[PDB]
Amino acid sequence: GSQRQFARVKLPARIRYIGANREGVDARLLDLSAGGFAFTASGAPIQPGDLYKGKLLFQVDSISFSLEVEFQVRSVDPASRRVGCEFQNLKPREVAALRYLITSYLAG
Amino acid sequence: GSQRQFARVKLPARIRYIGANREGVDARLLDLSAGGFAFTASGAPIQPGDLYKGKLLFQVDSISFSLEVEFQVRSVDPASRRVGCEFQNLKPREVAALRYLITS
Ligand SMILES: Nc1nc2c(ncn2[C@@H]2O[C@@H]3COP(=O)(O)O[C@H]4[C@@H](O)[C@H](n5cnc6c(=O)[nH]c(N)nc65)O[C@@H]4COP(=O)(O)O[C@H]3[C@H]2O)c(=O)[nH]1
Ligand SMILES: Nc1nc2c(ncn2[C@@H]2O[C@@H]3COP(=O)(O)O[C@H]4[C@@H](O)[C@H](n5cnc6c(=O)[nH]c(N)nc65)O[C@@H]4COP(=O)(O)O[C@H]3[C@H]2O)c(=O)[nH]1
Ligand SMILES: Nc1nc2c(ncn2[C@@H]2O[C@@H]3COP(=O)(O)O[C@H]4[C@@H](O)[C@H](n5cnc6c(=O)[nH]c(N)nc65)O[C@@H]4COP(=O)(O)O[C@H]3[C@H]2O)c(=O)[nH]1
Ligand SMILES: Nc1nc2c(ncn2[C@@H]2O[C@@H]3COP(=O)(O)O[C@H]4[C@@H](O)[C@H](n5cnc6c(=O)[nH]c(N)nc65)O[C@@H]4COP(=O)(O)O[C@H]3[C@H]2O)c(=O)[nH]1
Ligand SMILES: Nc1nc2c(ncn2[C@@H]2O[C@@H]3COP(=O)(O)O[C@H]4[C@@H](O)[C@H](n5cnc6c(=O)[nH]c(N)nc65)O[C@@H]4COP(=O)(O)O[C@H]3[C@H]2O)c(=O)[nH]1
Ligand SMILES: Nc1nc2c(ncn2[C@@H]2O[C@@H]3COP(=O)(O)O[C@H]4[C@@H](O)[C@H](n5cnc6c(=O)[nH]c(N)nc65)O[C@@H]4COP(=O)(O)O[C@H]3[C@H]2O)c(=O)[nH]1
Ligand SMILES: [Zn+2]
Ligand SMILES: [Zn+2]
Repeated sequence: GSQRQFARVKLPARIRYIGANREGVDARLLDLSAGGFAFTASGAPIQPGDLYKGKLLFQVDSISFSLEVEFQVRSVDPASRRVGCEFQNLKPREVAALRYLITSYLAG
Repeated sequence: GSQRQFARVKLPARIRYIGANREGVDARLLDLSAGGFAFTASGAPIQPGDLYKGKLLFQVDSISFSLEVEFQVRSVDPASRRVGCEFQNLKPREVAALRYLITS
């Protein structure tokens, strides 16, 4: 039946985008995969289908690595404000960079 | 003639740090390796032996990379103001991140 195509991992990372009310959002990722991510929304209304451009932020030691992304909201949990998102139009460099982060995180 | 321990490449990258004049420096790299980098000095005096804490920045596509690093000036060509620098005590995670980015 339905199958998650990419493993989802809880590696430390942040999402930054401009949402409703032209308010910026800076939130901790609940999980991350080659296909998308999840985070906890912040008060401002958000609904499945909403589309945003933003930056994925990764920091370890004195490395900071950033990824500009387009994502569409695919689920919003009213109780927890959990928002689940799908990347749209990921460039091959981006895809590969994501997989590097995720492969390294898996197995240490 | 010496064999360079790390291979050097010419890619779009910049170095930022606070110089001797206490004013900011923001310069394009001449080249980069996992061991260090070079750039042309334009402002304040700078000499071999100087230590700085800086930020190495790279950006291609939607990808942006940044490494906070201590570096030591190894050489300065007084004529061209070419500065050659060596990274100080990088973590293996950081060297590996450099060797990755370079390999391209
Ligand atoms: N990946 C995923 N998709 C979801 C989920 N909830 C709804 N869907 C999607 O909506 C279809 C119907 O979901 P369902 O009503 O729970 O109806 C499901 C459900 O009754 C059952 N089922 C499928 N996988 C599982 C499972 O892992 N555990 C249990 N207890 N039942 C499952 O088979 C039916 C058909 O499933 P699918 O053909 O895959 O088609 C599913 C799926 O495409 C979810 O939690 N995870
Ligand atoms: N890291 C992360 N990515 C997210 C999240 N929400 C959406 N995405 C990404 O967006 C893809 C499409 O989401 P979908 O349309 O809801 O289409 C989904 C959805 O219908 C279903 N599904 C998968 N996992 C679940 C689940 O846990 N609960 C429910 N109800 N459905 C699920 O399976 C389809 C395909 O799943 P994927 O192949 O993984 O493909 C997902 C995933 O790459 C999230 O919370 N975290
Ligand atoms: N439309 C959509 N919604 C998503 C997606 N991913 C997560 N969600 C929503 O976020 C809820 C929590 O996701 P979870 O923590 O991964 O917690 C999930 C997860 O651990 C598990 N699960 C459900 N489907 C799958 C699957 O297809 N593959 C795997 N590995 N786990 C699944 O079941 C738990 C509860 O799933 P849900 O009741 O459906 O509750 C999910 C769902 O409402 C997605 O891809 N598409
Ligand atoms: N001044 C200097 N430059 C270095 C040194 N090591 C590498 N290079 C530079 O790297 C280029 C390619 O080096 P190579 O692969 O060894 O490729 C070189 C190498 O195979 C060979 N070669 C040139 N000089 C020598 C030498 O003195 N001893 C040996 N065994 N081979 C040499 O000729 C190839 C083309 O030489 P180039 O046109 O000059 O282009 C050289 C040269 O610009 C060095 O130790 N000193
Ligand atoms: N103190 C110090 N100064 C450095 C260093 N690397 C570069 N420089 C200085 O900046 C010039 C190098 O520019 P290049 O593009 O690598 O172009 C270089 C380079 O391609 C080649 N080459 C010369 N020596 C070597 C070597 O020992 N090993 C290798 N692999 N190539 C060399 O010949 C060109 C001219 O080399 P130079 O006449 O020496 O002129 C050099 C030198 O004055 C360093 O590691 N330490
Ligand atoms: N990307 C880049 N990194 C730099 C530069 N200058 C210094 N570094 C980094 O700092 C290390 C020590 O530089 P060095 O003391 O001048 O000690 C140098 C230097 O004495 C010699 N050397 C290598 N290439 C050249 C050259 O082209 N010209 C001259 N005159 N000497 C060179 O080989 C030694 C070791 O060089 P490396 O193994 O590569 O190891 C170098 C390198 O990792 C630069 O201009 N560009
Ligand atoms: Zn299923
Ligand atoms: Zn030669």
